Parts: sequence; C-alpha cells; structure tokens
Amino acid sequence: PMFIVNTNVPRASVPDGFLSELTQQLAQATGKPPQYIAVHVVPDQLMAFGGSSEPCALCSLHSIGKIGGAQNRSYSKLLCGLLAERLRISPDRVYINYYDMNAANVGWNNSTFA
Amino acid sequence: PMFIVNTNVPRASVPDGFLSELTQQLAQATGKPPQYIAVHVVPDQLMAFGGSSEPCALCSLHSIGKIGGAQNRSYSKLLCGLLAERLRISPDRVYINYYDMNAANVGWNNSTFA
Amino acid sequence: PMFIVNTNVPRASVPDGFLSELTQQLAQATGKPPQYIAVHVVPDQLMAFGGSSEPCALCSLHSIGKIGGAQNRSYSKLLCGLLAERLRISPDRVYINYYDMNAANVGWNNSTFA
Ligand SMILES: O=c1c(O)c(-c2cc(O)c(O)c(O)c2)oc2cc(O)cc(O)c12
Ligand SMILES: O=c1c(O)c(-c2cc(O)c(O)c(O)c2)oc2cc(O)cc(O)c12
Ligand SMILES: [Cl-]
Ligand SMILES: [Cl-]
Ligand SMILES: [Cl-]
Ligand SMILES: [Cl-]
Ligand SMILES: [Cl-]
Ligand SMILES: [Cl-]
Ligand SMILES: [Cl-]
Ligand SMILES: [Cl-]
Repeated sequence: PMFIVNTNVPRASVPDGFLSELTQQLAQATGKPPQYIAVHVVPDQLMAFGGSSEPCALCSLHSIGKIGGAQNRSYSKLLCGLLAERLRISPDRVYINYYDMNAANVGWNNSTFA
Repeated sequence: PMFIVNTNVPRASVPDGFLSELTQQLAQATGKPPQYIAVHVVPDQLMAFGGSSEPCALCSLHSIGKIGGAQNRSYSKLLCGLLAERLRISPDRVYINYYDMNAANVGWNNSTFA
Repeated sequence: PMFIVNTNVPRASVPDGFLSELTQQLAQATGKPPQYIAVHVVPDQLMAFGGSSEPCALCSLHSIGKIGGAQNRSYSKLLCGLLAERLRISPDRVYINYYDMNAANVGWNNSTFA
C-alpha cells in the first residue's frame, strides 16, 4: 500500500519519526503487511487550500482492497489526526484521495500482484 | 476539487498570484465554491514531453462530479490557456488527467464527503 | 502516456540520458509513439518502503489503453530492470501503479483525446 502527503509545511516542521509512525498506523489500519507499506512526505510545497496558503495537505492512499465507505471514513480520521498532531495542519485543510487498486494494476518486484 | 501542475519551468517564472488565479478560474469553471478548491504548483521539475525538455506540464484535476466529455474539453482549453499565458508553456506540451471522484473516496476534515 | 518515478535516490545518482531512455523504452513497450510519452523523475524524496529509507521508488504509468494484466507484468519487469540498473533500486522496493485512462479524461493542446 502507498500513502503520499504533499504539504506546504516546511521540512524542518516534519518531526523525527514521521515516516515510521505513518508506516505503523497505516499497516494497522489497512491490515496490510507493515514491511510493505510505502509512505512519501513532500514538504515545502507551493500550494493553496481555498485560496489560502495556511498549512494544508493533499494526500492519496492506494491499496489493493480495504477501501470503502466506512473504512475511508476511519482512515480520514486517523490520517487527519496525525497531520494535525505532527504537522499542525487543520483537518478541514486536508484532502485524501482513496484508490482501490486492482491487483493487476500494481507493479512490484518485476511483476504485478495479480 | 484538487488541481496539480508539475512543470520544469523555474519557480521564478511562476508569477505571483498564480495560485489565486488558478483557484478563481477553477471555482468559476467547475462551479464549485473556491473554498473547496485546492491547487498545487510544482516548478523546477526534471521532466520530458516527447523526449524534449522544453517547458511542459503534467497536470491532474480531481473533482466530485463536474467531470465529463464536454466539461473536460472546456477545462483543457481554460487550463492550457493559463499555462500558456502565465508559464509560457505551449498547449501541445501539456497533459491534464481528469478524475471524477466518488464522494466516498475523498477524505476531508476527519471523514469523507459520502 | 505519462510515467512518473518518485525516489529517495539523490539527483546526482540519476545518469545522463535517463529521461530519454525511459521515453524510448516506454514507447517501445506501450507501442505509443515516443512523441506522446511524458516522463517525470523526482529524486531526493523523503520516502520509506516498509519503514526503511533504503533506495526505493514509487511510480505511476497513465496510458489511454495498452494497460492490462499481461502488459502491466511486462511493464513492471521492464521498469524495475531500468530502476535497478540505472538507479540501483532493488525491484522489491518499487511500486508502479497502472492507469488505463479514458480518452475523454486526458486533456492536451486545449482539448481532450475523446
Ligand atoms: O501489498 C500487498 C497486498 O496488497 C497483498 C494483497 C494482494 C491482493 O491482491 C489481495 O486481494 C489482498 O487481499 C492482499 O498481497 C501482498 C503480498 C506480499 O508478499 C507483499 C505485499 O506488499 C502484498
Ligand atoms: O469539495 C467539496 C465537494 O466536491 C462538494 C460536493 C460533494 C459531493 O459529493 C457532491 O455530489 C457535490 O455536488 C458537491 O461538497 C463539499 C462540501 C464542503 O463543506 C466542503 C467541500 O470541500 C466540498
Ligand atoms: Cl468499507
Ligand atoms: Cl485499478
Ligand atoms: Cl471535489
Ligand atoms: Cl473514485
Ligand atoms: Cl496515452
Ligand atoms: Cl551517456
Ligand atoms: Cl494485457
Ligand atoms: Cl479514466
């Protein structure tokens, strides 16, 4: 599984262990193998949310299954909570796009998961 | 909605107020309140379009609805026009991927829009 | 088509001609004219794969058609081989997400491919 967060928050404001904390919390939330969670944080971005350059975040979570109405609601509370706690981003300035991927459309280790 | 533009154009060539112009033009085009519009500009990128490193842009527009055949044609004229006018990117070196998102797959403010 | 690779590998470790080799190999693999191939390489990223910050890559290939079970398996072997040979990234630390785009959802040159 793969989680990307793009933010205008400066790199110095990303705390130590942020990638590690994301890895564990997403592995637990998705039930996917922790050793297989990919996380990508992109700070210092030129972005605006509602025309304002106050701290904001645009995110995506791609997973083969474990995507749905209730599960995405739980992911959003979890992820917004982390961005608020660690990056001081208000949850109403966070978008997270969820993608339920077909196994044939995720490549890894010279093949796909299909 | 969320609009991202990645370009090899240098940051200095992105004019001041470009994020706001994108926000206002997208709010009017999509009919969405500008408060709902997130914009992200990534300049100075290592990119090629058709093997050439002339100014180019790879973009994406995600929106819950307001995506379709005629609308995307209109968005593409609008967005290529802005990138041509403000970033001096030729429209034939611009790609824009459009995504009609399900409300259940867009996270915001600790929940989803579903 | 559009190919993006995000990696924590430093920019200095991206060899000359990497964008060109990706364009040529993707044109041949997808059967699309290289002229239609856009490539985007993002080095020096803050990323982890399984909690580890050893070299890894997160990639995406968007194409109008030429996406499917067998083709994506062939794409993944091809691309992982290139990232292993050129960027020294182990294939088991590479994710590639594949997207079959509808022509109506790809904007280019003030219109779409529909
Ligand atoms: O990321 C992975 C993944 O998602 C699961 C998976 C794939 C499917 O196609 C499913 O239907 C499913 O329930 C789980 O397999 C894996 C097996 C590995 O050894 C390593 C992985 O990283 C995955
Ligand atoms: O970005 C948003 C959005 O797209 C619309 C919306 C959602 C739907 O599910 C629709 O069907 C629709 O027509 C509009 O609601 C919102 C409400 C907010 O308070 C804030 C938002 O940012 C959105
Ligand atoms: Cl669910
Ligand atoms: Cl898919
Ligand atoms: Cl939206
Ligand atoms: Cl969706
Ligand atoms: Cl294409
Ligand atoms: Cl050379
Ligand atoms: Cl196929
Ligand atoms: Cl599509």
